[PDB]
Amino acid sequence: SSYTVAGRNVLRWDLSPEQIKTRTEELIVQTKQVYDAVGMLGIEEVTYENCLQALADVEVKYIVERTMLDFPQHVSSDKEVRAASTEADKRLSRFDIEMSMRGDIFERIVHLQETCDLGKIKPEARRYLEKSIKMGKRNGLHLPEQVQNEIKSMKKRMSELCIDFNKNLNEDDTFLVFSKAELGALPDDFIDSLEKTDDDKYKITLKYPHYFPVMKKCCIPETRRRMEMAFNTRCKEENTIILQQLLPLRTKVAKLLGYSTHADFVLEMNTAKSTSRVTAFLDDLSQKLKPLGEAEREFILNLKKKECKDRGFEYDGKINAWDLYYYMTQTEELKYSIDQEFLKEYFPIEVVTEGLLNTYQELLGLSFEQMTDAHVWNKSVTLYTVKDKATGEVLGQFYLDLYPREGKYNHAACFGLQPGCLLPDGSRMMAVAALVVNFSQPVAGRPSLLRHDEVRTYFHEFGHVMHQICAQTDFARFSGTNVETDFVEVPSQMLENWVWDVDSLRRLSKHYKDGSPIADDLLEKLVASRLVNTGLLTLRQIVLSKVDQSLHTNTSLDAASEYAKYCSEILGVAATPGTNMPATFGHLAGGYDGQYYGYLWSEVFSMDMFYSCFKKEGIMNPEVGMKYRNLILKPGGSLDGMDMLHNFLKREPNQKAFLMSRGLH
Amino acid sequence: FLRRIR
Ligand SMILES: [Cl-]
Ligand code: NA
Ligand code: NA
Ligand SMILES: [Zn+2]
Ligand SMILES: [Zn+2]
Repeated sequence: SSYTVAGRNVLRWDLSPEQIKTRTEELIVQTKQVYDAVGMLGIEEVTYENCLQALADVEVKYIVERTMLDFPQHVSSDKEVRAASTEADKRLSRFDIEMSMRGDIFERIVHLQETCDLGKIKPEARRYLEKSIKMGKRNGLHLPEQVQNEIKSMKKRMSELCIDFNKNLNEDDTFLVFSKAELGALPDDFIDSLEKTDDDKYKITLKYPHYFPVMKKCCIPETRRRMEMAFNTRCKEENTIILQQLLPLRTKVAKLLGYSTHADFVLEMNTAKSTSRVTAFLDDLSQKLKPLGEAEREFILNLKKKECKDRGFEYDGKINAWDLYYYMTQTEELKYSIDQEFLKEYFPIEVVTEGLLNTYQELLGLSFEQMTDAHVWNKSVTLYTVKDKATGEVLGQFYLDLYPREGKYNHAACFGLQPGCLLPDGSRMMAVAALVVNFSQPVAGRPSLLRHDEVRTYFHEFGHVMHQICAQTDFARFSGTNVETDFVEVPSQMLENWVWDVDSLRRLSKHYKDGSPIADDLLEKLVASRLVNTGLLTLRQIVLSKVDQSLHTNTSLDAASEYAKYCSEILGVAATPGTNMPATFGHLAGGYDGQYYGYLWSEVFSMDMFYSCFKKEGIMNPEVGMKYRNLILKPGGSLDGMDMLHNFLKREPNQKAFLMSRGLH
Repeated sequence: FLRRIR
């Protein structure tokens, strides 16, 4: 039932390595049985029911069963489970390529769209047909046989290269050893949490909860330098080899399909449409940010020169890679009176979660309830049920996986586990999502205390979760967050705006010790500090966007050299010689290839919606909130991103709000 | 899956 929850979450998280392998073979056999049956149909015998409906039914059945197999590699604490899950992902990704390139299927869906009366089927079904045919041409199914075979074998090679690229980074266990003196300025609650060695030193890993505090707060330059070198040389050997194969393969496939570059090939499926639009966007934004970057670099150099003189260090007259975050942190403290280590005392994780849940309850008309004795993949994971406040309809469930551990995905991500689409029997499947982050653990007898940047990350990822939960479509391939890549960051970045509002922040904060609120003056300073370091922080994202475009545009380019080029020309902070940042650039292998610009691209849309609608009429207005759910989240991928933006804004978007929020124009 | 900025 749409108003119940029992039995609607069919996910199991107690699979052994052997069961993962057995289930993978069973899923492939049963799924191939459906594609074979459709392929055996006479071309003049195909109908909506025996062809379109049959393929739609197997897509939802397959994607849900696939989740139980390919998700544990990201979260399971058992390394053998993670390894079996990775092997299942490799095998199922090759199987996905085989089925996607069946000419008999492509021939029959093409014949269905040409013969059936499109006017008498739902618009999302017409979208299913045209997108399916478009995907077929993007797989070369309209091309001769031997070029299809060449594309297939290359796509199979690329799927394993991408999986290995991220597997290497996920299982890396690099660590460094530092003495207490070498960890100067770092607080005791951080130091007293590290493992000690036989020489009374401390082991520090390259995980974010270790790397970031060292780079932001450690006053020993050599300590920051050794960490930056290790962080930007993770998997240097093996992942450079992967890039040296993956990037030419992407180019050669795009050429066979008729595109000049891989960047052109992927841009066609995004709202930006073309690479020349991306270049003009990044290049014009870079020029507007140039004066801010110069002023910020000047101030940082003055900070470093004074500290070197005070601490008696050598001064090299430049901003090294291992200096940037450290002096950006000082800029925040000095110019805006923001001490992140003091401010986190007001963000205990339970208060932040409570206020985050209450924000969506009041704004989007939803109800949240934590499930007790939930079936989860790790003891620290919690499960929540989402209902529509007015009707009681059970929209979905989401898991919260908030703390780091061995073998867990290091970054911050949202995972779609069940699509909120229609089932073969006509009923609606309950959507399921998982929020996976690595927040500071409880230490020193205190609850987990989140820095404001961790609260913003929490809100960012929860925006993805609610997009997955609120989206309801007929077909699984349009469900949840299956929108354009340069559009999927709109709901995530939209929610971040609620951590930069005074009244909202007052509701999210409560001192862990005496329950007192953040002082009014400090709240005003926190909100006004939103643009601190924005020049170099944004220019760094432009560097990443430019490197991503270039590595998928020019063919015979050294990725490390191309990164170093844009670091000097755009950011003004040289890349450390000997490092290879692109070899750690997981986005290049995680579906963001040629599309990393999408973060900045999405921010223009989210800022326009927040300023023009929410801020103009109250950012807690439930009427504007419900309009946002129905027009932006609920359609999922069943509508074009620009169409949903136009429905919400009632006009075309522009950069006025985006530029105004950056202190530009 | 969906990722945050690097
Ligand atoms: Cl069910
Ligand atoms: Na010191
Ligand atoms: Na509006
Ligand atoms: Zn734009
Ligand atoms: Zn994201």
